[PDB]
Amino acid sequence: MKVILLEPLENLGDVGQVVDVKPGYARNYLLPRGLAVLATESNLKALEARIRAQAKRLAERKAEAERLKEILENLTLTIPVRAGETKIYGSVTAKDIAEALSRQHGVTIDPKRLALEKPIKELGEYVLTYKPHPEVPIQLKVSVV
Amino acid sequence: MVKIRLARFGSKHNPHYRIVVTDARRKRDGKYIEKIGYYDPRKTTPDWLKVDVERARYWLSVGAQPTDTARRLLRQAGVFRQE
RNA sequence: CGGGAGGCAGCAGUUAGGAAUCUUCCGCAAUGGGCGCAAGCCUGACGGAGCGACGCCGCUUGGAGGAAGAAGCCCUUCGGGGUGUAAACUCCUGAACCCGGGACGAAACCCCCGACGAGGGGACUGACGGUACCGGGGUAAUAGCGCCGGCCAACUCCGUGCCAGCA
Repeated sequence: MKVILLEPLENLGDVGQVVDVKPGYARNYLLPRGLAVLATESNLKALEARIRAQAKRLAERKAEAERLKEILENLTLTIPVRAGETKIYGSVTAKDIAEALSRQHGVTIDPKRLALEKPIKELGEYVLTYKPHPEVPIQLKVSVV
Repeated sequence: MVKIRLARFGSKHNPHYRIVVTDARRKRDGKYIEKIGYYDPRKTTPDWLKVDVERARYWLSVGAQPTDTARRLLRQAGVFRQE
C-alpha cells in the first residue's frame, strides 16, 4: 500500500516520502489522523509539481544574492566623517552605511543583515560582510573633512 | 499665575498623575499648594479618577487657570455644572 | 597689521588627569512651559530607545525511571571503599528560534446644536513599535568562585625539607 507522508515519524518520516504499508494501517490511522494521503497518480503528480515549483523558485533568490554580489563585492564607498586624527567625534552605524551607499550609487541594503557589533568610532580602513546564505563582503573607506 | 494641572508619578510605562494646584513657574513635579484628586489614564481600576469638587470651586473662585487636559477631567466630575 | 572673534558647571561628544563613570540616538504622541482670539510655532524640559552583572527582582542550563553499583581517577587491612542514581541508556516536557496576528497609554484643542456659557453630539493625533502580549508549530539546550588547623560547616594521598611559600 503506497502512501505519501506529512508529519514525519518513526521508521517512516520526511514529508513527500512515498512508502508501502499494510492497508489496515493506512485506512484506520494515517488517513484518518491526517498523517498521510493516498499515493494516487492524481496526488503523486501534484507532489512533483509542488517540488519543481518551490525547489527552482528558491534558486531564484540564490541567484539574486549573486546578482548583487557581482557589483558591490568590488565597488568602494568612502565616508566623509568629521573626525580628528585617528579617533572620531561621532560614530558610524549601519543606518549610515546602508544609507550613504544608497544615495552614493542607488543601492538599497538592510542595516540588519550586515556584520557589525559596535559602531566603529575609529578612523581607518575596513571591509565588513553581508548576508544571507552564501555571502558578499562590501568594501568601505573612512576619511576626514 | 496660579494653576490646576497634572504631575506625573507611578513608574515608566505606568503613568499616574495627581490633580494639583501650583504656581506655573514651578517645575512639573515639584512642590504643590494642595492635592485635589488623582487620575489613572489606563483606567486599570474602578477608581481611575477622583476630585474634591468642593475645593476645585474655591481655587477657580479666587482666580486660577486649569490646563486644557485638566479641565476635561474636572468637568467630567461635574464641577462647572449648575443644576 | 588698521583691527577683529570666543567662554559645554545646558544635550550629546574630544582631550587631560585618574583605580574608575555611556549615545555626536528618536520624538514633541503624552505631561509641563513660552507667545498667539485661533490654526499653530519653538521646547537636548520631558516621554522613550542605546551602552555597563553598577545594584535589586524574576527566569533558565531540565523532569521521571535507572546497577546488590560500567569505565576513568583517588584511597585500600589488596577482601574492598569512594565519586554515585551520578553517567550511559529509556520514555516526557519543550528556553531559544520559526510562521501568523498586534495594543493600553488619546481625548481634549478644533467643527455643528444650544449662547463662542452649563449641557448634548461629531472628527483628527502614538516617538516607544510590528515592541509587550495572544494563537500555532518547536531543539535537552551556559557554570563558575571561594574555602576544608582553631575561631568556623567540610579529611586523605603525594610533593616539599625554616627552602619554596601562607598569613
